[PDB]
Amino acid sequence: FKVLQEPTCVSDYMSISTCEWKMNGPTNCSTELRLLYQLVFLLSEAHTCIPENNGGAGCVCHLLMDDVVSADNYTLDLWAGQQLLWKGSFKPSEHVKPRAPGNLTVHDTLLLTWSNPYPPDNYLYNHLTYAVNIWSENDPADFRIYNVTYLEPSLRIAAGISYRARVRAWAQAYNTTWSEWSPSTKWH
Amino acid sequence: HKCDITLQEIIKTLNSLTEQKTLCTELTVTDIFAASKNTTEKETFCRAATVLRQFYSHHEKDTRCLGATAQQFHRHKQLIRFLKRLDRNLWGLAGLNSCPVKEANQSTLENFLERLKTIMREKYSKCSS
Repeated sequence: FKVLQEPTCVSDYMSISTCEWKMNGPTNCSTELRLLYQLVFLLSEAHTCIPENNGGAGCVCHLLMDDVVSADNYTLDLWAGQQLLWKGSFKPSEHVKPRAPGNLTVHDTLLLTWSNPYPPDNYLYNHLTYAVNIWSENDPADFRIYNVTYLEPSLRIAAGISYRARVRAWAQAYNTTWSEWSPSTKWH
Repeated sequence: HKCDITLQEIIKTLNSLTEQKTLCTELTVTDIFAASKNTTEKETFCRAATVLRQFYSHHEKDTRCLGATAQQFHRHKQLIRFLKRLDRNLWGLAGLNSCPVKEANQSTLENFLERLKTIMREKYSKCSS
């Protein structure tokens, strides 16, 4: 077939890298295509990702990495049976999209608390900036965004409506995009 | 590129390693810092990466390095994990696919890592002078 949109990937810098592409004409990604990916390092092993569709002409693949560092590079080969359709490379550290914070709950003051999505030893852990979004459930447009630093994943607000809150995060030092929003919670 | 993320990551790991000794950090590795004749900084980084590589490859599965408790087991596990990080970042920094080691001198892994830390400390000081 033909690949209309070359695979573009993003990495959570922990254990998953997601790539997506577009071929011309309907395609069943999971049965027709195989994205092989391998760390460009003497000690490495060729891995096979089995794609899934994101539309009739689109494919998505989730690459699994055991650990990832700055210098790491991956060779990506999109095969269809025995025909190499595209061959390229992907550097996780330059396409970091962080994992989303979770466990967001609400407890004078109002206290919001959530989990850093990375373990202590991940290079991202201490580089995270959180953005907490609050808005009156009962008709938004009236919202606030509070930036919180990496250190403590909580937010004490003082400031009869019911509000909803969500939190996302990014890592400036790694020049990342924003993570997806955490599930949102609410209080009166 | 001075203090790029690759250098920042090496320093972070060097700081996290030194925060946990394992019974096996006493095993000996080749001392490529003896730097007898003249080699460039990249050859050093490359050789260091290569010496670290020989170590986790042979001792990652070494029962003698695991101790007796869960805390010591995870310490060996963490140690092996950080040495791989050190190796790949130093190897990428050197930008070399070949750096044959001929040095005879041996060194304890702890002293080796200590000496690498001094070198990374001087490098680091080069981009925030």
